[PDB]
Amino acid sequence: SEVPQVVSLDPTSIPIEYNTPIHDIKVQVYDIKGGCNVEEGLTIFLVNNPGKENGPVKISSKVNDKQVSEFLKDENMEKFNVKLGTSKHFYMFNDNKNSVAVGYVGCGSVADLSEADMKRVVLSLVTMLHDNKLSKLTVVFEINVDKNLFRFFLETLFYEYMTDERFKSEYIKHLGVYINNADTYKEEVEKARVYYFGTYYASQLIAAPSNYCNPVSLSNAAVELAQKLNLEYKILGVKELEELKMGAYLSVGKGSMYPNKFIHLTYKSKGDVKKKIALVGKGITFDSGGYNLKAAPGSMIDLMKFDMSGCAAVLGCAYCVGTLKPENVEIHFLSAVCENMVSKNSYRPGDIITASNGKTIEVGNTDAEGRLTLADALVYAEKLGVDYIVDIATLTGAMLYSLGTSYAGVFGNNEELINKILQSSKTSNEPVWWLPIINEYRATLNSKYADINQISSSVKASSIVASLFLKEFVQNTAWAHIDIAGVSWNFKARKPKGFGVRLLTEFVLN
Amino acid sequence: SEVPQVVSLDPTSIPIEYNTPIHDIKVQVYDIKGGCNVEEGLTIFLVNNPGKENGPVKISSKVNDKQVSEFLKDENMEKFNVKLGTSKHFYMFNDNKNSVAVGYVGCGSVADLSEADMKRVVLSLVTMLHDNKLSKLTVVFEINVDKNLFRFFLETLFYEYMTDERFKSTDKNVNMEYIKHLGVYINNADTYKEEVEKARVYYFGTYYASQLIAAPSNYCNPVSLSNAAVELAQKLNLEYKILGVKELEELKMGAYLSVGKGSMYPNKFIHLTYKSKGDVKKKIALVGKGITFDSGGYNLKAAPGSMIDLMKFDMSGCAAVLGCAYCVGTLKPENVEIHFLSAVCENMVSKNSYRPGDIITASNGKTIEVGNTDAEGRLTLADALVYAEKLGVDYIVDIATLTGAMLYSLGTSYAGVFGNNEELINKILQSSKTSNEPVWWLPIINEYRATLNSKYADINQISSSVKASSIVASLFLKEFVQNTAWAHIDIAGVSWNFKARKPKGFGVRLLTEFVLND
Amino acid sequence: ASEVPQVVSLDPTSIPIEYNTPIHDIKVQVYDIKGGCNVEEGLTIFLVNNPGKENGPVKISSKVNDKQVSEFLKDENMEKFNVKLGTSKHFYMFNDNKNSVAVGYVGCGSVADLSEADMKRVVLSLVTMLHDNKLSKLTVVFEINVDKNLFRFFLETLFYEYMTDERFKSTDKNVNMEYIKHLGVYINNADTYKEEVEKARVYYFGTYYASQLIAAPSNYCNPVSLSNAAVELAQKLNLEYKILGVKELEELKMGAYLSVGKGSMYPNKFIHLTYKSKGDVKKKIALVGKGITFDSGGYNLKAAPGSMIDLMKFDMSGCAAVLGCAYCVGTLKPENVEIHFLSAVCENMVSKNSYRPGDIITASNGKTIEVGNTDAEGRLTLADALVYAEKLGVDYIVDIATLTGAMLYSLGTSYAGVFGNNEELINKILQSSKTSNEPVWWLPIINEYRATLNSKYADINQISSSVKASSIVASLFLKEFVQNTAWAHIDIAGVSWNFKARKPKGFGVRLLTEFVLND
Ligand SMILES: N[C@@H](c1ccc(-n2cccn2)cc1)P(=O)(O)O
Ligand SMILES: N[C@@H](c1ccc(-n2cccn2)cc1)P(=O)(O)O
Ligand SMILES: N[C@@H](c1ccc(-n2cccn2)cc1)P(=O)(O)O
Ligand SMILES: [Zn+2]
Ligand SMILES: [Zn+2]
Ligand SMILES: [Zn+2]
Ligand SMILES: [Zn+2]
Ligand SMILES: [Zn+2]
Ligand SMILES: [Zn+2]
Repeated sequence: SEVPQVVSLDPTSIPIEYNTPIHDIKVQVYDIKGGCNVEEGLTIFLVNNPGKENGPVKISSKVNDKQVSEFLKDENMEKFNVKLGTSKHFYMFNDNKNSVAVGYVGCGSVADLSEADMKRVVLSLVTMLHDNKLSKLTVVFEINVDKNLFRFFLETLFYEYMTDERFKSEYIKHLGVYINNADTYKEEVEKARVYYFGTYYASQLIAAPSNYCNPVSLSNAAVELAQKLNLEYKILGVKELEELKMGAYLSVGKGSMYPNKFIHLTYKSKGDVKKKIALVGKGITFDSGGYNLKAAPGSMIDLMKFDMSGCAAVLGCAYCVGTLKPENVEIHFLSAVCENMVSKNSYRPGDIITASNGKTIEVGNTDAEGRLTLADALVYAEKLGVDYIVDIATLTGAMLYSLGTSYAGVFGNNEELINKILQSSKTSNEPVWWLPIINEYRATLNSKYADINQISSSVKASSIVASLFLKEFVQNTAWAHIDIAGVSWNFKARKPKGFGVRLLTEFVLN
Repeated sequence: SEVPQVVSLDPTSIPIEYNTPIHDIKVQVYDIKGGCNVEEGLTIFLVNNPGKENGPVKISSKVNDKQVSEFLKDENMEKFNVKLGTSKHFYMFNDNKNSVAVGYVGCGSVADLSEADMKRVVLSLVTMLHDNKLSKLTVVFEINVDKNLFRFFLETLFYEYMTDERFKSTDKNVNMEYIKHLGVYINNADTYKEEVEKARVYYFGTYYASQLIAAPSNYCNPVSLSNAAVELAQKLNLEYKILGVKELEELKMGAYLSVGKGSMYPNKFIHLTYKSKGDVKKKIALVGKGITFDSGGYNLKAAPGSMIDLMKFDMSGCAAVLGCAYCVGTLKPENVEIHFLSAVCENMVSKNSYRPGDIITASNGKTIEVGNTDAEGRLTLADALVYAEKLGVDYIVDIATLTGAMLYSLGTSYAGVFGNNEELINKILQSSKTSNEPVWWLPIINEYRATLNSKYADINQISSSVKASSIVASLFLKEFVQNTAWAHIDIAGVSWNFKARKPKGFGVRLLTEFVLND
Repeated sequence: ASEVPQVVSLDPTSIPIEYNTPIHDIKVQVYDIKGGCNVEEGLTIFLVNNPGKENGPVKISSKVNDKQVSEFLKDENMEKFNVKLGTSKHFYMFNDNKNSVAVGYVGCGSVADLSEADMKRVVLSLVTMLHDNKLSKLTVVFEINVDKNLFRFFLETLFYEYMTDERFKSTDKNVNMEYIKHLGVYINNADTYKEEVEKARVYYFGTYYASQLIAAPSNYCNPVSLSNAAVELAQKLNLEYKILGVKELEELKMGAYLSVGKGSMYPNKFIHLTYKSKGDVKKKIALVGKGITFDSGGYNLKAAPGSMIDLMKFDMSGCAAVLGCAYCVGTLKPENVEIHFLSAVCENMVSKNSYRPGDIITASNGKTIEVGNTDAEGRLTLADALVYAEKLGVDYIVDIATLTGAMLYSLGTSYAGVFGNNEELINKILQSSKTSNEPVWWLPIINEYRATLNSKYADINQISSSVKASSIVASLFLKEFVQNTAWAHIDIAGVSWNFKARKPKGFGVRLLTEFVLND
């Protein structure tokens, strides 16, 4: 629990913001039928033009203000176009001589917006929010969104609007929404607020640098979260880890000044437990690569505080699950947390180490540390006797060359479990794609001396090879593995996505 | 048709072997219930032991010979196990008092062999053929295989057995003799018999593609390759047309023409057509990337790992498409019209080459800013796709060694398929299953499209920011298909067998099964 | 001759060659030390050591035929100076005839037998005294022991290093460039050393001639201009000559050599010079040099850091040494031998017409070759040159080539490597290395690596897939093209260019000549 310091100025906890301005926003959803009132703040119409690419803006909603109605006449609005993410907004006096701002965000030409399209719409809305002092935003939907996409709009809106100022040395108070069939959308609001925080909380852990967020401070943070949500909790220290023979996980942490800490939180429904689930996140608080130092061009060592993104997603999931309280399930939230460093004490390339299931592993590359920690976490997970194990991890840079920065990859040993993940991707709107575990490549992990190799020498499909490795540590339980190495960090916006929180929560809930 | 030469020693045609030793093999299929005769050559039992990991060898089938039956008694076989790939040879005298060779190949303990597993069986089998002058092989199936798997066994046997000596002169292998007879014993032989000549056809289509791929770029250039295609079309009685530069200029194929600018070989666009005799119910265009050498152009393949010495293989897609034309032209399916297309050229460094930054105009009027001259495949394919869609077809399928990134996504065993049409994609996946050429569906992620935006041209050739080049290339290609079901098979990772140092001829069986099942 | 093609009219159409050098105007007189030294005009340098006494004091042992100078050079006066290898001092005084004379010494250290490397340091120090001093004469007094070969080596190196190549200077010629007209040498047993003097002058020019061809840039020295210079040389020496052009190379089916030159604007030219003794021929020898006038790498372009593409005009160093040897042999006229001087000359360029990585080409002996890297072009040209050589029906084939950059990692910049298929011939090369003072080291042809040249499609691979010992692999490749003749291969990739001095060495001329002469 006590965070070691090198100098007295070294931080001993991760700063965490729980009560955010987003939580003070009162949201009201009205049906478009009856007309829209425009009384104050900013009012933005979400507008498309099907077929007509870069077509003119045309507002179809009745507005119950004569000055604003005149502004929104076809002749005026056609001066503007609906190209995706394009916006205009104008200040004017309404019927009461009150200052109001009115504008639109273009939603392009397709009737159904993808999650990527919707993020661009939101980003354009958020730019307006960041540039105007407003007590209120009103958004009018003249496009089609289903319940999940509506909730996604709110989650993204909240997440993108919120600004993380923890390391630096006026938000709207009201949100109105006009949408057709408003009554069906109302229940999405408070769910969105919960999903927003899980995601934002995960983002806070990820964005926190490795001096602040280390294995001791991160496990401490998880205990605090568990205490607030009344989850059972257990942090495993080195002595216990040694007793459990977690040789793969411990070896990765040998070169760190921070002792390894294994996080185990448990949610348990009040009723009968019908499904048991273990969620496992990769928890490397900084990945230097170890003796295989990240020194090659493009290795992005300055990003590597993000290598606990999987742990963050899992803890973000525990927030949502602990808040929403699903029935009939028992959820274990697990992460083998450590730091991968260079030291007289570090493990070396070539070292042979022994995992908790007795398998000996030849280390081919100390920068393939994630799969070693996951190996012992997977053995620990299966001993819990669960129905499903799902891990999520920034595991392989190869993901950038396969699916890229938008879609995460999912691998697994059970087709039914994979389809549940894919369905959860659909309803969470966090995109995932099923990639194969190709058994033909398994032979490349046949070590000359140890039971198995950590990495392949010859096969470049490393996301698949890593999955083959992980599979060796799940013996008879449905397991899926989500590789978020490509999708976790938003490179353009210079911040985490908190990717996976909503995916995992939808998986648990539905 | 005349192949330009720099010196008189430059080859002016690709050597093709049409009648291979495999074609001289007389294949006979017998039902296993009648028992096996062991008379001469080498008789091999394919055995498994379901359950027991490396369980003993048990010879179940009847053997119409007292002497040999005594030999293969469980007592004598107990010492041998069925571990995948294991083989043993036996020597004995039959009731005739003649000496016979017998043996087995282990097929493991799993009761349903995989495509990769069966290949390991065949490879073990080929090892037994390779340094033994035999007149006849007999194979007895004591394992279960469906019709497709049986065909796959034969195809793979034929392909691996065959050795390409077109470019050997001094280095003989003078100990080479092919069996003249193959006997097969299998349960319900009557259903399997039809698979024999189908397998032989598939073998050659695949092996033909292999010959074009392995043929180096001085032998296989755009003129010689299009010449070979003409000769194939003539042998198969297919209609054919080869478009030359003047015609390609008239068609305004500026993306394709630009790639070939730096080559001493004029661009040649291959167009073969197979048409069924009856009602035509489906029209299909098969498009193959046909870069006969890919130097990279001014974006020269000089970086570590760029494998410039492999780049004669960059017309693998074209080879696949021509191999498919062999099978389709031989099998003659009904109700169908197939167009076999390749925009053939060579990507070279010259005073005449196109340059990074050049803006060029495709045949559909779209201007393209060339960001990297080594992304040349998608440019040639753009113009080929436009041409294909003008034929007014139901399906366009292209196949290409398009992106090295495939090695990082699916690797060397599975090709990737991308597309704009789920039904077409499903048909290709079904064709993958029945051809036993593995393919995996990968997504066209529209979010990356904005990164192909050009400040000056209509579209950029490559992405500024996205590293998922297999997807970006797919997004680029999709811009050249307006309203037709289309799929794209990226075979960059699977085309070359790096371990065996030879091409696979990947895609011939996949495309043929697609054509046939439709 | 052939016409050199030009892209523009300002493209040079011949290599500038200086035949009558200032070194050739130098009159050399050798005296026996026992007669005493006359000390008059110019600069008189004593070569002095002190055996065992590291940095020991200078002592002038020779009789000096002048009272003033003898007094000046007496032990007490000289003890303030020391013999540290390479150090030197200038003296000024008036002699017995009241004329001012310049005197000095170069220190030759404390080890009695000077290595070839030590002697070069002594010579360089001496040359430093000749530069920037307008002298009419230099006199050198040997107070160190040198055998006949080492004495000749001194003279050769002096001549070579003193000479300054200004062929490509225009606005920057040295205004003060002025050479001695006389060289005096005092040495014990002078009559035994006299025969080495003109031999040294001939060896110097062969080496300097090779140097001129190598230093000449690839626009000046291309396959047409280089073969033209070989013709001119042959005419001046009365050697027989034949230059094979493309049509003749095609007829001989030299596909490996032709493929390399496909991408060049300059047609391939195969040089074949022949010296025949007037006597009865007892030995026949072919000397083959790699003649790549520029090596860009071809499609395997030299773009990697350290590939030194700007040095690649030097890739005809082997051809240059063979031609330099032709000069020496044609001048000294050895008896009872017939020597063939051979080079498959071409240029390795990037073009629409270039051969490609992966191409399969057929050598003149029928062997098909899979090209794995267009930058391993030397061994391809040498393949056909070796087949051509063996058909001449000679007793020995020796090739010399800047073949593998790996040499720098094995033997470095001072020692060349020799490989071969015949021990007797290798020892004769090593023996010639001793007498020429151009150091060579015997390296193995490791047959275990041969399998790594097995091609899946062609008869043989040009390069290894797995073996990094490229100097050895290259030698294995070359051996496949000599069937039944004693053959040796000298890789001078590391030693040809003097990186410190920024000039070629003309390495191999003296080595090869000694080889021809000793036989
Ligand atoms: N932390 C993993 C990782 C994750 C992402 C990236 N990466 C993401 C973008 C570019 N590189 C590299 C390594 P690892 O080094 O494979 O353990
Ligand atoms: N020809 C394509 C290609 C295909 C394969 C490979 N490649 C396959 C294995 C290793 N590299 C590289 C480039 P391109 O250079 O992307 O056009
Ligand atoms: N020309 C040969 C060569 C010779 C010398 C060097 N080299 C000499 C010093 C440093 N590099 C490199 C290549 P090649 O490219 O191996 O044919
Ligand atoms: Zn790592
Ligand atoms: Zn990591
Ligand atoms: Zn390319
Ligand atoms: Zn290509
Ligand atoms: Zn070279
Ligand atoms: Zn060279």
